[PDB]
Amino acid sequence: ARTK
Amino acid sequence: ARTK
Amino acid sequence: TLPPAWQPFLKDHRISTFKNWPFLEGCACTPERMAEAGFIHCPTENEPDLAQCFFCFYELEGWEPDDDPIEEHKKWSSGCAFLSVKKQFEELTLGEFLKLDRERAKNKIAKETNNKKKEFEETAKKVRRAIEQLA
Amino acid sequence: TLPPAWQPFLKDHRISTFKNWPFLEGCACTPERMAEAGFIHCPTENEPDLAQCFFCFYELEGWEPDDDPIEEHKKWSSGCAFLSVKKQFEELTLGEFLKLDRERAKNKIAKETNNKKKEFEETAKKVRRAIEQLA
Ligand SMILES: [Zn+2]
Ligand SMILES: [Zn+2]
Repeated sequence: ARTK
Repeated sequence: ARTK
Repeated sequence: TLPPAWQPFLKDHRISTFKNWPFLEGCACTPERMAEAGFIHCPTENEPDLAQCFFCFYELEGWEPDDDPIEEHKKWSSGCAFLSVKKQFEELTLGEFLKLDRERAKNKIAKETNNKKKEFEETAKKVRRAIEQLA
Repeated sequence: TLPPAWQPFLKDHRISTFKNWPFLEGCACTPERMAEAGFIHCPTENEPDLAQCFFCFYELEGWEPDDDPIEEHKKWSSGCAFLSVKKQFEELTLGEFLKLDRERAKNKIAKETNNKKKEFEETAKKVRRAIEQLA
């Protein structure tokens, strides 16, 4: 998962 | 003190 | 900051409820001592000295300087669960806290049923009386 | 019931937050493993996989069915206190819980501040460019  |  | 229905659980809030409470230093029932016992000031006209337990909602008036609010709470209503709370507040548990608030909401309900009963009986007495003068 | 600004604090509300979650049994990040990690489902058109920690407010998307919400959570915000909390909510002390809610509200503030900071920077650079063009 990746930061907005 | 007393009850109401 | 704390949610409003739950403030009464907080001693300083209860204390803060006493406005123009006549029993001040030297007295056994000080707002401080009242709070530590669970009462709240809810003064009216006929009864400016009126105090209510927040937990069991029991009500007491006719206060005198020497009165120990704890001992009056024990005497008048023995069954109130707050009296059993030995730990102050913030050392309590959320589980413990919410059981408490349940009994509180239960007790609230018992109370309004009781008042409802009383108004009912008052009205009855009125119609009764009113039938007699018509008999 | 329980004050509804404080519900994020309990898994049940957290899972309840996952209205439609792509991942499900067979996958490592289920709405339960997610909530258990402190995530909330805050879906939109542009990103309806978006999850956000209710404590530190870190947001993230592009979830993968084999990501485990907890390690995905340490490898992004490691300073989250919620991660340090190993005890069930109900077994939390009122002091512990209050300290927690404090830190939360702070983190909220820091997030909004970072936000205003960036917004301002952008506008700063726009205005500057314009005035440079005019040179
Ligand atoms: Zn009581
Ligand atoms: Zn977090």
